[PDB]
Amino acid sequence: LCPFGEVFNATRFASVYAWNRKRISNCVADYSVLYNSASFSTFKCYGVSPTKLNDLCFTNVYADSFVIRGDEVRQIAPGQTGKIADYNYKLPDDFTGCVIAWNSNNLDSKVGGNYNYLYRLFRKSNLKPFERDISTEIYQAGSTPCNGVEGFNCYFPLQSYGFQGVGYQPYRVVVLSFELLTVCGP
Amino acid sequence: LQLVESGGGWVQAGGSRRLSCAASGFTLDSYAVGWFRQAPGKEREWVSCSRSDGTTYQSDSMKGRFTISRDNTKNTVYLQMNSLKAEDTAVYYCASRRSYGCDYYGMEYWGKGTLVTVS
Ligand SMILES: *[C@@H]1O[C@H](CO)[C@@H](O)[C@H](O)[C@H]1NC(C)=O
Repeated sequence: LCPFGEVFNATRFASVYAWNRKRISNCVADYSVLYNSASFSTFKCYGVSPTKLNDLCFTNVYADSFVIRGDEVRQIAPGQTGKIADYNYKLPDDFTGCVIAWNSNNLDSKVGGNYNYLYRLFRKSNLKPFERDISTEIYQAGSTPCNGVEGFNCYFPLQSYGFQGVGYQPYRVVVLSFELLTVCGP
Repeated sequence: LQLVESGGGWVQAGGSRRLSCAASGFTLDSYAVGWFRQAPGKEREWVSCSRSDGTTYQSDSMKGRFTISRDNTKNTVYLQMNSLKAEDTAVYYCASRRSYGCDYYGMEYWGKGTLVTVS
């Protein structure tokens, strides 16, 4: 019953700084079908056993999705640090859920759709867990104000991925967050 | 918990000098490290940043004369200063924070500084 298809099988994914969230409620999910899928390079769960997922019920499941580099997939995990974890998409230390990643070079790179995926490069502070920042204000690195323009010691905050791997290649990522204060296994 | 600058001293104008920032009490693998400077009577100025992945960005003011670099093995961050002029005279400070990049207002740890005087 759970519409994971719209999430995993969308033709374009979100940029990581503007990561997508879908709320999954009032349905049945067969997690083992996903876990056993040969398509995924990464399928790592935290706070729950991957096999026991079909036995559990949760209040809601949130599916967050985006594209990053293969060598950034390690940052989508509890307790990690780096450009992605700090400034784009942050998991909490006590994360309960699964992180699924697969190579999307043929869809997302210049040999495929040649999509424009971006990331945030500068930020005043690290993101809180599951916080999202889609602002495009000029970032002030020095003491002098930017006044809305990329002048002296001022920087546009986003940059497009090049993808030029596999560490350099685009990976699509789906994070499943399991909220229990509706969505069960078969 | 500690940043210690060294390598300061007297330089002749046009010359070079390399400052070092040694971090102890943590590995800077997850920390941004920045160099700042304060000239007498002036506001503190940002000089450059070495991100936690080794990439860098630096102040337009320096006209590409300084380059920052890091060596996580020695847990040290360097500032290579070239073509020094008299207005580069200042106390140079190393600073860090647990973040990918630096920030002028949000640095979390500071060294005591080291003086660089250009003739
Ligand atoms: C996505 O599409 C493939 C077919 O290419 C299908 O086998 C898979 O089950 C779909 N994923 C989901 C979550 O429905």
